[PDB]
Amino acid sequence: VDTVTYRPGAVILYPGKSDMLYRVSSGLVRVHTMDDDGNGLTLRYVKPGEYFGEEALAGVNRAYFAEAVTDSAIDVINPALMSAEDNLVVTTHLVRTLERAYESIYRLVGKRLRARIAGELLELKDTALATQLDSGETMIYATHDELAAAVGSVRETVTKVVGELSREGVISAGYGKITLKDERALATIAA
Amino acid sequence: VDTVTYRPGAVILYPGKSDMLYRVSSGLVRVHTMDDDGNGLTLRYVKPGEYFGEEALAGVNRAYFAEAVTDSAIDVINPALMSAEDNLVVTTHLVRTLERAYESIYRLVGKRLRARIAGELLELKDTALATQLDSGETMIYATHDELAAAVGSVRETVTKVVGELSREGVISAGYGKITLKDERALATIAA
Ligand SMILES: [K+]
Ligand SMILES: [K+]
Ligand SMILES: [K+]
Ligand SMILES: [K+]
Ligand SMILES: [K+]
Ligand SMILES: [K+]
Repeated sequence: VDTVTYRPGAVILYPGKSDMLYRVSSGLVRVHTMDDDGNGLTLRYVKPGEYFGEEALAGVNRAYFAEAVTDSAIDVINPALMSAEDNLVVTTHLVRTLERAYESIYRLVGKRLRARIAGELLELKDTALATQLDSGETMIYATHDELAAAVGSVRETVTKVVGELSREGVISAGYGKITLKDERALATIAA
Repeated sequence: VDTVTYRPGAVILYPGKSDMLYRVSSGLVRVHTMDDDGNGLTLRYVKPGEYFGEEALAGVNRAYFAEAVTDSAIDVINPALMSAEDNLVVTTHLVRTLERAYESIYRLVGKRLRARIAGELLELKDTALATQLDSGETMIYATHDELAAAVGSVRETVTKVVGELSREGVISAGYGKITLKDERALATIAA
């Protein structure tokens, strides 16, 4: 139906009653909440082609926020107007999204923070937060606070681990930027 | 289509290629995996009326196990044979299941173990693991190892917390059984 643009950091959906279905056409969206200390917790990143606000399909309310991470173009969809073919597409996306939620759970319980940090950097490599340097390396735009929210940690501990991974030579750390110097080694650490 | 019965502890689905869609008609199923130490991790309990094995809809493989917790009757469904009306039902269930996955994440990151244990007992109150004593209290059949897998902890720490909640007078602990003596107080602890 209609496409709306949002600037970085703008809220798309607040917790409350459901309404329409949304799809990322371009950019990057973050579904998140707050913990009991006010610290953020990212539930998932939503890449182009992926849907959010699906609670509209079930009429259930939404308990999360959705915000634009980068400049983003979002398509707004009416669930009733959708055709059966489109419904199959959304269903396929939901299955994949639930599979990613279960992987997030497994990793929260079963992986050390360095493994979670390494996996998250590789995930962000295929998003709008990533750019290719002249060296050919991938650089990710993320602060240590944004990483902490994505892996369920706190800034201070993420900073320590970024320091360790820099000393191991697998990343080069910057100011709100992290260059992936050895993506094979990152995959090994992440597993 | 067809309905199959499984005894307690029997494996319904192994990790591998997807096939059919499954629904619990009676009983209780557990979707789970193993961590890096061999310890179990429950992803969710599946109650009567709820679906599992949805990866069949998307043709993706399954990375989890599904097992019968109690004596259970499971309906096997062919995704292609399904009608559009049935597809809407499964889609609604998926949305709710994803909402429960996100709540699981939030609680793993943001809640202390006593809060997670208390919330889980109240969740199991409406399952086949629950029975009503003559006193009117609800009793749950669960070992401390089964609780640890449901809240992402280890047995030894769950045992300590069960001891604390017993001394606070909110449960009465038994051998593979826990009686909910004060469900209001449990809800307060869980929040
Ligand atoms: K750790
Ligand atoms: K930073
Ligand atoms: K390592
Ligand atoms: K704790
Ligand atoms: K026990
Ligand atoms: K408390």
